[PDB]
Amino acid sequence: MATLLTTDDLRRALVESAGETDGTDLSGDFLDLRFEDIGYDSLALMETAARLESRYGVSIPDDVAGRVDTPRELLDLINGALAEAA
Repeated sequence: MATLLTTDDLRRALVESAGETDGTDLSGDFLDLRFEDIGYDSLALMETAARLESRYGVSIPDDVAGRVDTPRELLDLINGALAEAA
C-alpha cells in the first residue's frame, strides 16, 4: 500500500516548522488556507516540506514548493510522491 499523509500528519508537520517557540502559527485548521495567510513564508514552508521529505524519503522541487498555495495542494504533492516512495 502507498502510505499517504492525512490532514493530521500534515498538521503536525506544519506544527514542526512552527515549533521554534515564537508564535504567529497556525495550530489546528489550515489545510484550505494559503500558506501566506497562515504565516508561512518561503523558509517556514520549506521547513515543513523538508521535515516530511527527508522522513519519508522524497524530494520536492523548490519551484513547486512555491507553486503550492494551499496545504491541501501541498499534501497532494507529497502524497503523489509517496505513492512512488518507500
